[PDB]
Amino acid sequence: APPLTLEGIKDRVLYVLKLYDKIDPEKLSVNSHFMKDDSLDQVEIIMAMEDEFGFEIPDIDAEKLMCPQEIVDYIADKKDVYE
Amino acid sequence: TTLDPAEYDISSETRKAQAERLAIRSRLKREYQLQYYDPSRRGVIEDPALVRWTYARSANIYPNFRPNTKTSLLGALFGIGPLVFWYYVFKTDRDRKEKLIQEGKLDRTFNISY
Amino acid sequence: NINENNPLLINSIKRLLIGSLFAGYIISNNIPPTTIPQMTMPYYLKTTALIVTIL
Amino acid sequence: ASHITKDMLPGPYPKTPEERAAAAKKYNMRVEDYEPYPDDGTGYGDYPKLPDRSQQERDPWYDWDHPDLRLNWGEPMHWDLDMYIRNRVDTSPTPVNWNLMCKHLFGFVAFMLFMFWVGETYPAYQPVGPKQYPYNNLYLE
Amino acid sequence: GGGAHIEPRYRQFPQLTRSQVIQAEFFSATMWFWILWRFWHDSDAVLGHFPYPDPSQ
Amino acid sequence: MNMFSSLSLVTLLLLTMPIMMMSFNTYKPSNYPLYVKTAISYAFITSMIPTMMFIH
Amino acid sequence: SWDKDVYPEPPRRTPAPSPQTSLPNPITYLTKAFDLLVDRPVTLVREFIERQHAKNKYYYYHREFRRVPDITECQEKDVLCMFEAEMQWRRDYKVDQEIVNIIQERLKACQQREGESHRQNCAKELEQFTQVVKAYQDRYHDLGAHYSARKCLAKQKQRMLAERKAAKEAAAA
Amino acid sequence: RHSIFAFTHVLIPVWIIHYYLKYHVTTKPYTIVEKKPRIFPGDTILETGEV
Amino acid sequence: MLKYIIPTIMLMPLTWLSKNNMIWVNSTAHSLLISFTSLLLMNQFGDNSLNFSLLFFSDSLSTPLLILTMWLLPLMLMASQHHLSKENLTRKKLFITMLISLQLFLIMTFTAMELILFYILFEATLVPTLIIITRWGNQTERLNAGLYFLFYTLAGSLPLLVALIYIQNTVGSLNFLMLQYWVQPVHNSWSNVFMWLACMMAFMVKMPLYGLHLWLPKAHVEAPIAGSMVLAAVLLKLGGYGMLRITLILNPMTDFMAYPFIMLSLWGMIMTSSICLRQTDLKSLIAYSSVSHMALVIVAILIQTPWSYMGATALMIAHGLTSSMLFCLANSNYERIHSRTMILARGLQTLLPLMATWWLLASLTNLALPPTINLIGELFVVMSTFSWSNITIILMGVNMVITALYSLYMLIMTQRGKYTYHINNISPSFTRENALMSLHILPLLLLTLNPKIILGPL
Amino acid sequence: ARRYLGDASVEPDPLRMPTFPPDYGFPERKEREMVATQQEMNDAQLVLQQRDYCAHYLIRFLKCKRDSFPNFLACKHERHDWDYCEHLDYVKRMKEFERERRLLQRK
Repeated sequence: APPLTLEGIKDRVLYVLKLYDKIDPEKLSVNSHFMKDDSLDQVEIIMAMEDEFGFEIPDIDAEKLMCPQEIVDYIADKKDVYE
Repeated sequence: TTLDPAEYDISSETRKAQAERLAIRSRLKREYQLQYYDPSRRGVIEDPALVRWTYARSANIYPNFRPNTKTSLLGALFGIGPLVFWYYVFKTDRDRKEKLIQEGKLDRTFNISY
Repeated sequence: NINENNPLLINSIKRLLIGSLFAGYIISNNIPPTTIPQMTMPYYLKTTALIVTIL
Repeated sequence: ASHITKDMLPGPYPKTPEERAAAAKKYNMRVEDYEPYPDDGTGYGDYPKLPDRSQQERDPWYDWDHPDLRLNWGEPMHWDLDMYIRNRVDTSPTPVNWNLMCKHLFGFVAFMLFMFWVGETYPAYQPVGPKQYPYNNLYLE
Repeated sequence: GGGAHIEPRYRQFPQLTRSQVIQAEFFSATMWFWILWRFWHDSDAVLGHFPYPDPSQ
Repeated sequence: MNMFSSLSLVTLLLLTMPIMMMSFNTYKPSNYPLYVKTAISYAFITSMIPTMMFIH
Repeated sequence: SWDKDVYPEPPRRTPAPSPQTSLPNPITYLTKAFDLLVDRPVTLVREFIERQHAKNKYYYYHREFRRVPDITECQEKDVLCMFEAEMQWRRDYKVDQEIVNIIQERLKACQQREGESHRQNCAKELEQFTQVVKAYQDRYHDLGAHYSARKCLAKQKQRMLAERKAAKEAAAA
Repeated sequence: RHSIFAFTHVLIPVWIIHYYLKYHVTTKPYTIVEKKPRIFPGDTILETGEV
Repeated sequence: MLKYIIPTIMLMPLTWLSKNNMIWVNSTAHSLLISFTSLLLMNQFGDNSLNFSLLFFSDSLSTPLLILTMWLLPLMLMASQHHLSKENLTRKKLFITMLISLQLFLIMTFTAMELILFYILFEATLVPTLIIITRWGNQTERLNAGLYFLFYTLAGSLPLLVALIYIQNTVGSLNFLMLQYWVQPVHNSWSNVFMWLACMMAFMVKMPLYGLHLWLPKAHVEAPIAGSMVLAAVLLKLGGYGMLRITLILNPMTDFMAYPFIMLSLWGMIMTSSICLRQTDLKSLIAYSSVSHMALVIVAILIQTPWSYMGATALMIAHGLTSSMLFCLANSNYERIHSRTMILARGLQTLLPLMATWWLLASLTNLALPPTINLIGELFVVMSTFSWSNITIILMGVNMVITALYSLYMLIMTQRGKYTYHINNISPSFTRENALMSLHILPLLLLTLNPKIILGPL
Repeated sequence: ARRYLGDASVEPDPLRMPTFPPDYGFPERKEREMVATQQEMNDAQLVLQQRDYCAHYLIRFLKCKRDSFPNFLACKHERHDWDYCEHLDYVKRMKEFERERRLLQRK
């Protein structure tokens, strides 16, 4: 019964940048590309959304998730976000 | 039980040129989606994997067949086997019941039905 | 997004628990008897299944 | 009206490499572990060249299986191995074969001998001899 | 969508409506009013007992 | 004494009335979960009556 | 209606409720209100048809048959005399079915009357019903000639076995 | 009202089915088959008493 | 039948005599008017028997059986118009006349008064049904199945003329079943065994056995246009009732050799039910179901002694409406998907929600819901063969358990998702698809109100 | 106590009883304790497994249940008295195994 729009995920992807204590809250907001910040930096960076979102994170979600806004892009396709 | 099912094996570097077996099916998948996407189809796909399935299962087994082996004559141990056995049960039946019905009585006297 | 405010559900729960607690205590309170009770439950043999629930 | 290799034929050694895949592409170039050699054992009424059995089996189980639909629902093109037993069947779990349930049902097999015993409440056992004295022996006086 | 009777949260403990808790409180008492008839008046065995029934002589 | 089981047959009849009104024969403005709940609501006191005559 | 000798039962014998208490009981509020809400829409309309149904009368008559031959007529390969004997015998069997249904519910009259004792009383229906159905399957039930209906050609010949092998081959009765 | 929504529902089929029982006992030879008295003393419905 | 064959033969000079496309609405209109005349003069009383007029009719006194024979001709014309309208008008009208001609021999049959008029009418069929398989059928391998449709029924029925004329010259005359009062008994010999053998074996050709039944999933598999004569082939299989006429008399006492007909129809009963859970054809799916609980009735007859004639009277019409209704379900969902293979029908129940009720109640007549006309007779088959012995409930009860799966094995195939295909199959179940789907349960549960007429002598 | 001889009638369901059926009975004290009435045991609807001892007090204990119709308890001391009739009867029967360990052994 509660709906959802684009603004909820724009909070959370930017928030977990500061939640992870290895990444300071001085990086870029939506496009940091994660190479300027092999395992545990492509899985651990989304192991927190395994706790919060956690829709099992399929195998193709790793190679797309470099661009941190390209993380956000397909969730609205999955979560069926407004308009 | 059914099965282990051996979901893991070894690699690196067994059969380096074995890959692109998906190139067989992705060419068919390209032939699938090009057939699937069109502005006017209005009908089912031919799908010859199901054409070659039932017709080579329902028919074309008796042209395949020959009685050149006794494991094809092995159906004698399953068809006519218990069919004698039920009569071997039933011929021993209905007469032992009849002898107690002929000689002596065991029934209740209010057995109108039956 | 928790929510517990619907009097449709409140009508259902309140109707049951009033009848639920007085279930075995009104029906069996007025019944014509059918059989003979035990009326002997000796030492070390009487209510220890309640103690089984305690542990 | 499809007549060219409309079904299987009297195989499996009528130039089996020219079977798969001139048509009925169960194998790519007759070395894919699915060349039409697997006529189980023939002579019977089994499958001939038969784009059919002992190919990798025991489940289409509706997996994740995203590169096409391709699991069991959504028609991959030509990969038929066996059917009509698999819309309700699965792969292997974490435990293995061990038939402990017959040993688990053997827990009453010890107490099946206990079904021969009696269940009188009072008095206690004292199982040493005939001093228990179950039934009536003497008269009133 | 249509109504905002109970707010969405982000783990801040969103408060209750403070009227369900009255009916929550009431039926925690009348169930322990029923601790009256548990002992008063009801015992574990209102039967009497046997003196290890020996005296046959 | 005839109304001992006659009220039971009334209880065993009004269940068909939401089914008889499914044939769109001047049916109620729909409210069908509400209408069914009302249909159950009056049968209970009808069911309550012959329980008192049995225990006497 | 019917005849009471066909369906006997002992008289009703309903006791007094014996209230004995000054507490308010609900049975003095139920029978004092619900009786008039039934008698008005039922009995007056039952009276309204009662004058209206007596406007005209219609007759329907009993059917009594004619039974000149019984058994032994006639000779073997005949047709004419062996057709009326079939109309004799077969209508002498469908009567004998529902006679048992009278005695079957006669047992049912005792069982839902006492209930508590129900076995050591009523003194007839465990006996007399078993003095009918026991005297039924012999010579009146073509076991198992009931498929071809045994029409005068086997129902007499069980009774041939009931006189030739029975009562003489007891050696020597 | 609570005037005809229940009156069409419950109050109408009362008279029809009771007519189907009063016109039933006089026709069928087995009506209601109500059981025995279950009486421990002897009472005013009879003439004798019991201790 | 005083004048029942007489009005329906006048329906024949009306097809090619008529106009254009009016021929469908005219042919259905006259046809239902005979249905009242069937109901009116029949259903009379009733106590042994109603010899009707003369040497051509005994009025179907013990078993009515004739009402069901007359529903179907004003029931299949609305069904056959699905895929027939592609030919010349003179060729289409011939296809109408041959089905009407099929009823006229079967109108005189089932009553037939005699036995020498029986066999010529028992063989008066198989001429129009065979032509329907040849022209305007489906794809190839028709012609061998037309030959298997012959060469069995004709192979077994020819010793009946060896049997019956051997009775006609020996003891009296078989013109009258009611002049069969004098019947000599039949002892065990080496000549009389064959006398009973030819008397019985021809009737096993039509209602099948575990043997000799390979032809039956050919005519139903390779079948005409959309279940057109397939509905008539339902009555063609159940219409082997004549064992009730014959073996009620005329060597009744040979039961010493009854056993291999009891046993073969019993282990073959439980077997042919499970011989189709791995079948891949819809029209073959109902076909093997139509073997099993049609093979149920045979042990109800060779075992004599009623409480067995009661249910066996009703079990002929049991699947006779039901399997006819299932073929109406299978004749539909083929004008929209032009292959009859069941696996391709994934993703149903959403495009057609209206006929989804009709799938439910139809398959609810195999579980059969004991206040119906199906489990009212199967309880009497229980009531008979349990008095035979205590073992017979086992193999017969599992038949009630295998078809529990085997019916719901079809229902669950309708429920799937996303359907992968089907820019065709748009049509949301037009008027012809659902009005013809009616009038099957509509008399069936109607007969379950007072099921008194569905009862033999018995 | 009971069971002398000769059940004359053919009544099965042994309600046609010698006097009344005990649990086993008697055995020692008292060797004969009789029972109650039997003309009203069948007249008043009283089921089997109720023709044992303390019956006439139970026939009166069941009187006030109907004779007080809108009541939750007729006489709660009477249920403690029918149970005291029952429990003292049972302890009287509990003296069997103390006798059986004593009297049946060698002496």
